[PDB]
Amino acid sequence: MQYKLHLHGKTLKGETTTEAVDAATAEHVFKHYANDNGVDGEWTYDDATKTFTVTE
Repeated sequence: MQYKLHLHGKTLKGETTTEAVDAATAEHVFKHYANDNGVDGEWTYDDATKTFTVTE
């Protein structure tokens, strides 16, 4: 299943996706991706849109 990530950092904004078995594991993948790209902030998830958000 596909899950989305919305990045809202001061130096990086946009969207990516990942294919994971469930949302909980998609979360950790995204959190790593955010971290490897210098985005550190508050995380929320919205199941209706299958979308994670990280905000700096």
